[PDB]
Amino acid sequence: SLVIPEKFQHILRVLNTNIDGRRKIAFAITAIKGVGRRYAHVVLRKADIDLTKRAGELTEDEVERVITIMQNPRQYKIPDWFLNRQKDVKDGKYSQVLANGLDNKLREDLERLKKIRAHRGLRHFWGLRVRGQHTKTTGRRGRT
Amino acid sequence: GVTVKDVNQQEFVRALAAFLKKSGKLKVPEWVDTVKLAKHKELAPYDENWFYTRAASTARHLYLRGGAGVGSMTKIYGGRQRNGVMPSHFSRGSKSVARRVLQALEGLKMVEKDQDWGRKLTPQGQRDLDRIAGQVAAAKK
Amino acid sequence: HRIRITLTSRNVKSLEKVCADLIRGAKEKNLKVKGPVRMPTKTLRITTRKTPCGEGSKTWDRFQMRIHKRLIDLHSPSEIVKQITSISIEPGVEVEVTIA
Amino acid sequence: FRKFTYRGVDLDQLLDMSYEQLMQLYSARQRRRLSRGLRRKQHSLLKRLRKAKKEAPPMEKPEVVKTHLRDMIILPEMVGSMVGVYNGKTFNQVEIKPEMIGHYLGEFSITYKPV
Amino acid sequence: RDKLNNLVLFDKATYDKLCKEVPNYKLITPAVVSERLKIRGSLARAALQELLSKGLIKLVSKHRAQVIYTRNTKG
Amino acid sequence: TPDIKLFGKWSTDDVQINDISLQDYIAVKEKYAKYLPHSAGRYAAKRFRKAQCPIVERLTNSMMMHGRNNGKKLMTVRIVKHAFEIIHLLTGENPLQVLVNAIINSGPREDSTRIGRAGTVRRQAVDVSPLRRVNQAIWLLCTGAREAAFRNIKTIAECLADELINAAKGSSNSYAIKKKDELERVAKSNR
Amino acid sequence: GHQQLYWSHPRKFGQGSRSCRVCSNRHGLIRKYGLNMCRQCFRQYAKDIGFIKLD
RNA sequence: CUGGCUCAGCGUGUGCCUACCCUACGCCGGCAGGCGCGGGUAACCCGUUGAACCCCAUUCGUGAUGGGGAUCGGGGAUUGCAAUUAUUCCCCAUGAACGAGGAAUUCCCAGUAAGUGCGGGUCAUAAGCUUGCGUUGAUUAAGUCCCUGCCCUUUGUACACA
Repeated sequence: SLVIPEKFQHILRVLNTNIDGRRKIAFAITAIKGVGRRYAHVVLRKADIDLTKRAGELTEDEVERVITIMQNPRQYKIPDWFLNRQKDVKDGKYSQVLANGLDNKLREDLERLKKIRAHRGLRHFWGLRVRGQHTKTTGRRGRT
Repeated sequence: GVTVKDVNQQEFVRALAAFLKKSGKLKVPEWVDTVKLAKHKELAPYDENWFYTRAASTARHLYLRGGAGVGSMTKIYGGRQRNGVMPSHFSRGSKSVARRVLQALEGLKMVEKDQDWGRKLTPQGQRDLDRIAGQVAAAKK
Repeated sequence: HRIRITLTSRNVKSLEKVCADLIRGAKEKNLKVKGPVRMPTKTLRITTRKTPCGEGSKTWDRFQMRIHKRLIDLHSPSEIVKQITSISIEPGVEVEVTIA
Repeated sequence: FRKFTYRGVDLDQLLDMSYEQLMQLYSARQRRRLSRGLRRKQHSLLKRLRKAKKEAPPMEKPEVVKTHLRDMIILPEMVGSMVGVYNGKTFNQVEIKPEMIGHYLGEFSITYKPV
Repeated sequence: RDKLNNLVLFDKATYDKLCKEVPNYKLITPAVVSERLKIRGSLARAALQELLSKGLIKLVSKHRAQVIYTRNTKG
Repeated sequence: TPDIKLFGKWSTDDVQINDISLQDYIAVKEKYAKYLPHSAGRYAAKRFRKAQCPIVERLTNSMMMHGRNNGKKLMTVRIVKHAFEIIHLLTGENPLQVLVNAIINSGPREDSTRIGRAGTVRRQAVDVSPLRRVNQAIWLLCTGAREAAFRNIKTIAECLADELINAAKGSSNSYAIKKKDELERVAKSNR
Repeated sequence: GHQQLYWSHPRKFGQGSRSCRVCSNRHGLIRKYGLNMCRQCFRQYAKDIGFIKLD
């Protein structure tokens, strides 16, 4: 039971993510940009997985079923409030975004505010703090 | 014989939460496997059957100090909201969790919507509380 | 018959003068009297800066105002102790009488 | 390059609108903003803005409407228009493309300078 | 500089080292065994609970911070 | 027990301080032998009242430092209890005698200080009093446990148990004995 | 309209709503126990109000 | 980190003009709130102020890591006439320098330092501030003029706006 079983996966590759097999599953699947601690814990509670295992002890069938629940939010009764992307201003679909998708969403969004030339975009472009934060004595490491 | 106050309360609540789970018919809500217990807490409870523990916790809290409504349950189930970079502050519990636990114990013959507000512990409740107290003390014997 | 007189004052020994006066009154007029119940004192506390301007060393005043309260209960009709309560009114002490 | 869409609803659908649906469509700050009541007290100003907009000429780029107001949420009924937003100093002559919906009219100005 | 690459799960020869070396240690704690065998404290504790339950190590007194064991008495 | 008072589970009787200099300023036997370190206080009021405070209570008091561990005498006493279990197991004989011996062997007896002819200055070596021997011995073994435990799996109760076993034997391994011999070196360097 | 413009900006709160009951300026007021006094006017008049320095 | 267990003291509370109070209890909601009917101008009601630290047990295992929470996207609530230059609050997301800090330098000796939370002021919205209150509770010292200041006595002076 406690011995490293046959075919224990030291390295996993899923959604272009390096998940280490030695990590505990709830903090293992948390590695990718879009999946945090809370979203990792709710979806591993959804998939009928014992969260007491390491991320290498599971089987590829248990990997795909936790990957499907991940990309299928409302399809397994995860409510509107939990999602990291709710009512997109182009799509209008309430569903979570993951690594490369969210990189596209954020980049398009701040470049959209830049191109409509709303101040948020103008503060983004001129390279200052966006949320009315005092810059008279803060933000010097990033700006020499 | 012995009563509820004559045994270690650390073993009592686990015994009573198990006792309620041996019944296993506690009108448990839908969103149990997605919810965070307070907006001062960060993660969902480590354990999966946190509802039966809290039901038994509320139950013995009404036993010891009765006439307690949902607002005193949010007070008693409070902790630090460590505000990140700003200093920590006392914060309350989730009103929904406390209310639904009492409504579960109301539907079951243990508590009663009490005059002067809040919930009492009814004679069947007190009986089941006092008998398991004897079972836990006789077990620790 | 349960008349209640609440004596309230900023001065203690002026309050105790009026309090010790009304008990002497109730006893010499042959009346059942609950002795003066010393309710807790309230400390009206205001702490100011001392300077009108800004550029003095940081010093604070600490103004206090203590307010004291006794209440004496009586089992008697209204008009007897009305004649007593009308006697010995000081400038300092403040009296409020309720009937039931 | 493809004709854009608002939340998940075509601009023609948003332009054929009764207020309490668009109240539901856009974000919560704009929801309470318009749920807060009528516009014949302080926003007699914004019914002047409405009157100024719906008094447009024949098919040309309509006359710039100057405003001493910044806090205006751009609904679909005032889009494709020209406006002078008062910055204290400058009346910012800005044009309203239909990506201004649920944004403040006053969020289209800069006062200062970088070094 | 240095990095401490402890195991997450048991090797067959490390399990041999545990079950044979640990019942002669006069002080057995999750800290001591993790240092000597190179294992994570979670597995180190899990093995100590497995070994006590199977009936080899002698527990002294545990705590939420510190769980202390020792060797079984021979004579 | 109107007989004799164990320290949780440790025997106070037949524990002798062999050194005569740290006999007067070490309070463990017969009268100062109590169940707990955690008592009221009222040693800090006067000068030499510190001397009579149970040496195990002195160890507890000194063990907690660096802000985060301030006014946590309940956490500190539970670490000392757990360490006392571990020094009993690792060694075999009485944990009180382990602590006493470690404190006697960790105490310096000559150390340097800047002296008069105040015209300029001079670094001359002087003797430390039996109370200062206790004070520096307990401080140096407490910072020995702290500095050893900081970022290493070896838990603090086990770290103290190492430092106490080492110093009690007169190791040269213990942080307390290294620092002592460093002070007595600098004393020899300027005497 | 002058009765539309003149004193038209609403003041039901802020330090614009309240003034020192003596000197009528809006900086460093005492509102405890319905004083409504600037700290300088209060600290001047304190011992007629019945406040003492004891502590 | 998640559970469970168990202990306070100071206060303030419906406004003069003043609009604006503290809130139990119950149903809806994940949360912020929302909708109901009450108490209190007060040792009367919030309230026995079920506070934090701490204490008992799980998870983690020396990894910039379940340490850190800056910066950032989106959505959700509340106050106000109005929050764009994000007021405040909530949720998912994002996971930065930081491995205990050079020259130098501040405060302090007993319920004191420090940790830890709680009220008052500001206040429509409202604490990283200040001003008070408990809670847990030490190391070192009973000395000196070495450094820094200040005050004396003797002394010299052609200075007295010194």
